[PDB]
Amino acid sequence: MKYNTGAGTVPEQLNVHLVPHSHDDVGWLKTVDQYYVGSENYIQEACVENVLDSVVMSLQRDPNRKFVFGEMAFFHRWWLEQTPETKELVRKLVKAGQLEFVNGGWCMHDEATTHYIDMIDHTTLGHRFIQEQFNKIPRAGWQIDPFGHSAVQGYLLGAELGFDSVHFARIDYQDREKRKAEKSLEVVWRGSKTFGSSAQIFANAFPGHYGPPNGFNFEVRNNFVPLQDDPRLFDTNVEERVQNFIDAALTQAKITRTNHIMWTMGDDFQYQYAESWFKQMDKLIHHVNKDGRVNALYSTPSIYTEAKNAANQTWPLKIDDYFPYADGRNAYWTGFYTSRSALKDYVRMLSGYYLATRQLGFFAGKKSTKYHAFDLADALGIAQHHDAVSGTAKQHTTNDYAKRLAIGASKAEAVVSSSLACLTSKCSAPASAFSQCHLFNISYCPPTESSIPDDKSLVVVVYNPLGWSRNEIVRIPVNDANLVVKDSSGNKLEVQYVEMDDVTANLRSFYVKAYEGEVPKDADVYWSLFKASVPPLGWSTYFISELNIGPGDLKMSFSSLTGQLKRMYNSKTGVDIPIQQNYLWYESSEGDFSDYQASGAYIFRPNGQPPPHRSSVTRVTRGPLVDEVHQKFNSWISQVTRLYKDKDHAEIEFTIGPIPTDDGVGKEVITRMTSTMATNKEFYTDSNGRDFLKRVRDYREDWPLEVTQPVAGNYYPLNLGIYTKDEKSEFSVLVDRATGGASIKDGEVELMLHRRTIRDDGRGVGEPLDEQVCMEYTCEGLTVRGNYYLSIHKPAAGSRWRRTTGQEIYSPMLLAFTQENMENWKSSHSTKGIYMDPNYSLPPSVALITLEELDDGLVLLRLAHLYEPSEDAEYSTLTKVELKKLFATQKIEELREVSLSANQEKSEMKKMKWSVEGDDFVVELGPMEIRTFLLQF
Amino acid sequence: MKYNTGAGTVPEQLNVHLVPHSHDDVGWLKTVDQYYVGSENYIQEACVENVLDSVVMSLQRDPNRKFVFGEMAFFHRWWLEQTPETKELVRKLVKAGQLEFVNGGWCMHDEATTHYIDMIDHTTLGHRFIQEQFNKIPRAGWQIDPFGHSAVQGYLLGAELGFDSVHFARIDYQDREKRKAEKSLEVVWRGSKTFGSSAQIFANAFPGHYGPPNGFNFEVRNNFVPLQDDPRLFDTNVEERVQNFIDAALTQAKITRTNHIMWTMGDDFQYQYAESWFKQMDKLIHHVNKDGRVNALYSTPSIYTEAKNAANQTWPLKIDDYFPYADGRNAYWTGFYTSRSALKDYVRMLSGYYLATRQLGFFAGKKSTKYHAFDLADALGIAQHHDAVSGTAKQHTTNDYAKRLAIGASKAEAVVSSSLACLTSKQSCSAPASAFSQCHLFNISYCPPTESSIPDDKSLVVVVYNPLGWSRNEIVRIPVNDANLVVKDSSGNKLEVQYVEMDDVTANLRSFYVKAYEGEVPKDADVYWSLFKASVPPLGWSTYFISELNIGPGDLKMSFSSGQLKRMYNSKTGVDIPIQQNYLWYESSEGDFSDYQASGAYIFRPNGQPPPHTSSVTRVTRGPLVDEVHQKFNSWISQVTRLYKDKDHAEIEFTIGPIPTDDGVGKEVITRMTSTMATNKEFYTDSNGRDFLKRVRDYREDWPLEVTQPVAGNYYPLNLGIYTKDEKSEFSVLVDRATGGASIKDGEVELMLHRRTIRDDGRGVGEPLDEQVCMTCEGLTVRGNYYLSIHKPAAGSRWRRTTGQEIYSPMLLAFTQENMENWKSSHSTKGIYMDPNYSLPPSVALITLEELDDGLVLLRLAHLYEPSEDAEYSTLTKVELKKLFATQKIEELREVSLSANQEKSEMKKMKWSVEGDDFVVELGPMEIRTFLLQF
Ligand SMILES: *[C@@H]1O[C@H](CO)[C@@H](O[C@@H]2O[C@H](CO)[C@@H](O[C@@H]3O[C@H](CO[C@H]4O[C@H](CO[C@H]5O[C@H](CO)[C@@H](O)[C@H](O)[C@@H]5O[C@H]5O[C@H](CO)[C@@H](O)[C@H](O)[C@@H]5O)[C@@H](O)[C@H](O[C@H]5O[C@H](CO)[C@@H](O)[C@H](O)[C@@H]5O[C@H]5O[C@H](CO)[C@@H](O)[C@H](O)[C@@H]5O)[C@@H]4O)[C@@H](O)[C@H](O[C@H]4O[C@H](CO)[C@@H](O)[C@H](O)[C@@H]4O[C@H]4O[C@H](CO)[C@@H](O)[C@H](O)[C@@H]4O[C@H]4O[C@H](CO)[C@@H](O)[C@H](O)[C@@H]4O)[C@@H]3O)[C@H](O)[C@H]2NC(C)=O)[C@H](O)[C@H]1NC(C)=O
Ligand SMILES: *[C@@H]1O[C@H](CO)[C@@H](O[C@@H]2O[C@H](CO)[C@@H](O)[C@H](O)[C@H]2NC(C)=O)[C@H](O)[C@H]1NC(C)=O
Ligand SMILES: [Zn+2]
Ligand SMILES: [Zn+2]
Repeated sequence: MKYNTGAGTVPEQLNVHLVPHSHDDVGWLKTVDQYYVGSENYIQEACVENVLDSVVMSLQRDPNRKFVFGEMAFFHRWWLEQTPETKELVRKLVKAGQLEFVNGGWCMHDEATTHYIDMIDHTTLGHRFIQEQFNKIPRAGWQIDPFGHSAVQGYLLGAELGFDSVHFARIDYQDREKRKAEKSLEVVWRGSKTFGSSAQIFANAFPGHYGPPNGFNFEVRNNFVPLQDDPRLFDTNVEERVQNFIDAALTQAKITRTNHIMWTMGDDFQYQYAESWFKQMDKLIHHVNKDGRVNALYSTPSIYTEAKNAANQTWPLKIDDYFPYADGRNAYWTGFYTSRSALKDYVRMLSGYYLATRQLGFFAGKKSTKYHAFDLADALGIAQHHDAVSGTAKQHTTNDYAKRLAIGASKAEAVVSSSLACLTSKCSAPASAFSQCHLFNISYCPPTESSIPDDKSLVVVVYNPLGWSRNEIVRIPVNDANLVVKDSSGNKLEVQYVEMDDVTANLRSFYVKAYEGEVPKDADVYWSLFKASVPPLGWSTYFISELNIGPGDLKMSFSSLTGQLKRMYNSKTGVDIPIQQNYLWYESSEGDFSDYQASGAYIFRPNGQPPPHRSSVTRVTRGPLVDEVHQKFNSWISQVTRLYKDKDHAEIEFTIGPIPTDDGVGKEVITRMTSTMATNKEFYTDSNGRDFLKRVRDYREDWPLEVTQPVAGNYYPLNLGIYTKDEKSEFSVLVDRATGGASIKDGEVELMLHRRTIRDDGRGVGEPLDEQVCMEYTCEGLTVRGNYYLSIHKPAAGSRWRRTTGQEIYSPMLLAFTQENMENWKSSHSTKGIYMDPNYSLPPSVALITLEELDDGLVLLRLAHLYEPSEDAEYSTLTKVELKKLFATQKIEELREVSLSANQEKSEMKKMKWSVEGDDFVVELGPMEIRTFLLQF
Repeated sequence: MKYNTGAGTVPEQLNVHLVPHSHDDVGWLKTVDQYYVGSENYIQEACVENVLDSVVMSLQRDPNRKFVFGEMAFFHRWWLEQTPETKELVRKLVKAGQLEFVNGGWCMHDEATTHYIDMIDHTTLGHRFIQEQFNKIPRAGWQIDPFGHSAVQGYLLGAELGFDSVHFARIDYQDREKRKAEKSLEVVWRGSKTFGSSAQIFANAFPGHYGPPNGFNFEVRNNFVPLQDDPRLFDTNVEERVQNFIDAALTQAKITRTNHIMWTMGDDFQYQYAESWFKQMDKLIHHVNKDGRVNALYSTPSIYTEAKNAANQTWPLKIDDYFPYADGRNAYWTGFYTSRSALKDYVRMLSGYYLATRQLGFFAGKKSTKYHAFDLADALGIAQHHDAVSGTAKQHTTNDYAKRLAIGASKAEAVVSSSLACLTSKQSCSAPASAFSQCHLFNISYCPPTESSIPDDKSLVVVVYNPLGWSRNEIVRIPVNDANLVVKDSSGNKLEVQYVEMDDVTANLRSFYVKAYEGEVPKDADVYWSLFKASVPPLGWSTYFISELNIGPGDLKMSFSSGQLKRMYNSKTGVDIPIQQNYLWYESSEGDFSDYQASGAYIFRPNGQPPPHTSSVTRVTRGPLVDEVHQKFNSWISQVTRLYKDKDHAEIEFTIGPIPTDDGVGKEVITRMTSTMATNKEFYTDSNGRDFLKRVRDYREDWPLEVTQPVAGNYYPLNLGIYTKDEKSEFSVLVDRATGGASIKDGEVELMLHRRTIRDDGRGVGEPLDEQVCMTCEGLTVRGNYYLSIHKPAAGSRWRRTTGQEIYSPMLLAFTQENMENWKSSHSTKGIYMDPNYSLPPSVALITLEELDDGLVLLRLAHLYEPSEDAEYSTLTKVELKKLFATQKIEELREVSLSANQEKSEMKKMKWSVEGDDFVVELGPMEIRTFLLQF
């Protein structure tokens, strides 16, 4: 028989847009490559190679069929294995619109724990491949699975990508009930207070899930009811299946606006045998349309969106974001804002390093390796997946993520070392030219711990990947107490020696072996500190050879008894608050009689009894470069509070772990900073590191909140920081990794820093969050170390500290080490230098977030304005960058402004119109703008 | 990557022949149509449409890939749904050898409980379709799942089909161990004592199962190890999988002759997503061959056999058959020789009816409907499947089989009625199906056309059609309510009649079963049976008009006590044996301390207790047409022993059921005939109704039997009968349906007639054999006949063959009520389609006569006798086709292969080295000859 599969939409009927899809997690229960090749099916039945193999075969059979695919990490692995004939067929299918890419990033990223730079990076990696191979520009965002949604997702990784729509299944369960009653599941979303309706997007929250209606999952070997329409066979059932379809459509139509609804015909790793789905949908389209009561068609989320836009219809407005997400009264998905803190820091650390690596590679003329096997672009792109950096994957998968990142990091280190060798010489240089250290956090740096030969110095090359001037304390572990530090002009520098401590020494013994395989040499005896001063986008070289604290304007007071913070004050600016800082933990709920929901990798459900709260100072240190207060809170919680020279903030280094759980009680550890500030239930948290959103305790803008979790319901994901304010003071906290934050009482701010549960939370990963480090065999709970940064300012002056320090935290100095005689080094190498015009800086409002060599001589460049319109009187203004002065040693031959993911000419982007309820080479940038360019030299 | 998938065989290496396949049962746990469309997957995950869909897609991708498909019932359903473009692609794939048909019958038939006529019929149905669509002749037989194997399967449904080989997984578990040790899994099999090496076949018993080696099942969503050969991905494992492959190959090579082994790369309903399998096989062929230690290739069973034949090798000989089959110590698969007796009888009845239907349709010029939806050809072909007539399907599937047969039977009944109305009319086709009425529930006394009153001036007209090519006299026995009826022949003479009174057992059956079968309660049980002797020419009709203690009317006499049988003797021939007949039942094992195995639909495992025992005469009847003894053995077992006029045998009618199981004891019911004949552990049973094979109690020719089941291991499948003999007597028993039979003690013969168990036997059907009828449910009751006689040595074979054919092909009765003189005025009361006075020789049966498409007529003649059997009839003979078709003129005649897909003269045979080595149709013993005719 011939089936009428070419149906389109019809004006006077309900139209059911059938959208075939396969939700393909880039790692979760299995690793990425296991998901691809289909191995380890006893863990989960899933093979992406089958999905792409069989979808292509099924699309070829009938030109009216469609399918949407998203995750280029999988698509690219598949593409490279395909014959020239299959590639030709795919080009034909894509050109005809049978295979449409939605999202099109390397992965479907989490929106809570990801930084906007990494979001842009992997989205560009996928989009460039799609543009190059198929001359296609994705128009529909696909966020069907991520656990809540960010403002930046709507306007920046939505509107500004050129997407007309974004689609997602998960919103708060109370919000969903209201949105069904209001028919407000579909909205026009304006995620930027700054850009408003100029960066808006059609946002489609599905009624329930991203699967088909009940009885319309057609995966091979499932117990579905086939449509039997052959009269030569027993038990035809055409009428029954058509009525099944109509019934489900009419139910959806009652909670949806216009005469178009969308069915997401697919689920996790479905379409292993695509024809099993396409057979039934062929028959349903045919027989439903013969019946004619409703209308069915093969469709895509962009065809659906075009239909919704063409309807004469006015749409509800959405502002701000969809955080936090809860799918039940005791199930707030705010635990994963912190889950796997060590992986989250690893991602953030490598993201900064990768930004500097790409700068240096460009300046040194190194060629792109973005699509080579195991490149850092692949590993960091994968790491953005909504089970990866979010921390909601199985342990073995998580280990695989870190293995991939380590491989990419090792390749980046060689690029950085070889580029610095060419660039400082007065590119072919071997990676052996410089050594580098990434284990300063546990005091492990062989290049600086090693004895310096006679008539030689330790050469320290310091590279600054910011477009700003920067001074900064260099802090290296050494074994000689009588070292002299000279700058490049021969001046001896003021140094400070800091003694090794026992907490770090025990970390060093355990973790160096865990990471490298064997025990290191003795815990070095000192840290040597000195202040480096480095040009923007450039380097300097240094030669090394044989109760109250605060060396600058900011001061802290501590109890001499329970050595806890009591006060912060700035002498020069005259801000002064009594403030206490302590460590607590919530006990993880394991459920009860009325609700068995446990706390786990996704969900934070505390017991509801007050968080368990004998600290002592074990050291006070004073010196010209740092004042430090070592605090011991218990045997597994220790902290060093550091006030460094010329730093307008305190650096609070935490060390948490092993979290003891032999007592059978999960523990989720917070730092809490308590003041008497009249914060009036308000607190501010960032969106993917950009806009700050005003959060209000126990309040929701879009629905009348029923309070069920007075703590977990007030946690928000941080990637830059959290701040509060009253009439007199602004209290700001910046993080060094994705972190959950909240204000549970007025004047009080807390960060959740580490979590270990005994139970799984029943959302599919099947594992308690029980991170352990092992060795014969000596296993213990994981220990995390990091910094948070706190400061005080007068109203309207904290903004510039948050933006400036946030960028310095993101992009620290890079240190490169070698041992050579100073005289001979100076005679063969430039010791100070700049790739920009000498004496040029980017404006303090701007950051160079992308500088990267692509194929040919194409260079990708992105500049971001860091401030929102009312943040800083001086910096929240129009500014300019002189690209000629950015690129002093070269001459720009062509400049082309492009879309954020660089797959469109900027001037050719067009926007849909919506009716919404309630309605020289100098680059200018206004607040929050990001501009993207392709250059030729 | 490009994979090197085009490998052939290489001479100096072990060759692994990868044969992709999907074992698709034509009904079993789901119905045929559920298996096809993929519904009810909660019962079993299985969709044949996906198999053919995805296999065609995978073969199209790479011309070196191959796949073999068997069951045309499924292929034909799929074919009718395909587009022109898909049909052309299949034609290309078949023409290229990528898709090869193995077996090619409508199904893969059971070999135990099937009749050779039905095996030929469904096989011709599939082979004609394959030949017509693709111009292909299958060369490899495919019996991978049937539960043991028959002699007729080897020589007739193998060699005589033109197959060079036949392949199967199941043989006896003791026999398999010896064959592994002797490397005699593969043999040259000569299943015919008569034809020997002239009808031989290469028989390949697989090492264990028809699946892949462990770790080489690649079905979508299974937990196999994919071969990961991309170095851009983690965890490449090429070397490991190549070694996995080599290891499995070496193990099989240790028990196989030559440098060629075969992997059956598939299983039940596999290849739902074919590419999952072909991806792995592509990679294995490529990397195994790059490795070079062994050689792998896409192959088929016929390519494999060709390599076995080209090898320098002598092969062990196989004679006779592979029955019975056991897969373990207490697991003889001999229960299904009886299981579902009522379905087995239904199949056998409809087979004989369908033979007569095709005769009459040809004579009346009716058009062929063989490939029409729900035709009897489809229903009877499906019924031969190795879970269908064998009785080993689920109950719901079993009901579906019977539903389909009933649809086909209704269609054939209309063909028979319309055809007879045209053919008996004086001016001879337009006649309506309403012209005649017909009755198929005589067994429960239900025949409205004869029970109803006859109007005045009218007679009950009885047309009697005889589908045998022999003259036949037989007793017509119809249920009537009038005691003063007269029966006149066509000349007007009154015939001798005998009235038999209704009995309570049959009346109790009638009320229940008519309502069950027809949906409505019938009128009062009829008061009498009217009996008269009819005499009909061969392939012709006669017309009759109806209006207003020692027994035996003939030579054969039987003695009973005043109620058990005690003696049979024939005064005229001089045979005389004391013989007792009784009913017993084995108690079904439910497992014991040594072995959990239970008796079930497949496996007969009796309890180890001796069979419990049952008795009184309820009626003795004497008359000129029949003497009868009615016997009640218990409340659920009764019998009528009947000695009819001019019948050289007694006809024993059994009625068994409901078998009571509320006591928790399953029961397997036998009739046992006990004599003092010195049978010396020997007894003879037929092969699919044809050759008789000599069975020896507790003895196996091919291996030294370790006796573990002294009863179940001696059961054999019957489709014609069982007999014994000594120096003085020959004792013969003929069945009316597939039945299990045995001789457990010398001079003793038993039939298993009905079985009801409380447990399943753990071979996959998941159901106790617990048949019930409902409206109110009770265990199923079966009624039927077995036939016994006694003869001098060397003259019982004549009775076996003659009576066997008469049982298979009884008269057809057609009724109408009209005035006798009026009927004779517009109808011929006598007729014959052959020449007047022409008869087929007594040794020959017309087993096929049917109109095909266009003017094409298919004819088959069988010589019924083996060389040893009858001095007069085991001889060369001839049929004159000009006299066979008196009414017509032969324009064209071609002799063809048995399944009519090859010209006979063009068939070629492989040569093997075997250890130990006018239109007149002549027929030698056991020959079957097949012709295509045009008129
Ligand atoms: C003696 O001899 C004989 C010979 O002759 C033998 O044998 C027998 O025979 C007979 C005849 O004669 C037969 O009968 C037949 O049968 C068939 C079959 O049956 C079976 O099956 C069925 C079906 O089944 C199915 O279905 C159901 C429902 O659903 C179920 O249940 C089952 O299970 C199955 O299922 C499956 O399949 C399906 C598909 O197919 C699917 O769907 C599903 O899912 C699954 O899978 C059934 O039903 C039945 O049952 C019944 O019966 C029984 C007994 O047998 C009982 O037990 C039961 O209970 C029942 O009964 C009840 O019910 C009913 C009904 O309601 C009532 O009536 C009663 O009363 C009671 O209550 C069985 O099981 C059949 O088919 C047939 O039938 C037919 O025919 C009649 C007359 O003849 C009538 O009545 C009916 O109705 C029918 O009709 C139809 O068809 C025809 C043709 O055939 C035509 O013509 C007509 O027209 C009609 O049609 C049309 O219409 C319809 C209506 O509806 C429709 O359907 C359509 O569409 C068309 O259009 C008959 O019955 C028998 O079988 C035999 N047997 C054996 C065992 O085989 C004997 O045996 C002897 N006896 C001594 C020896 O004793
Ligand atoms: C099969 O193999 C046998 C074993 O070698 C071959 O027989 C040998 O071949 C020649 C005779 O043709 C002589 O050199 C040997 O005396 C033979 N030996 C035996 C034991 O026969 C045989 O030629 C091969 N081919 C065939 C068709 O038999
Ligand atoms: Zn997901
Ligand atoms: Zn089978």
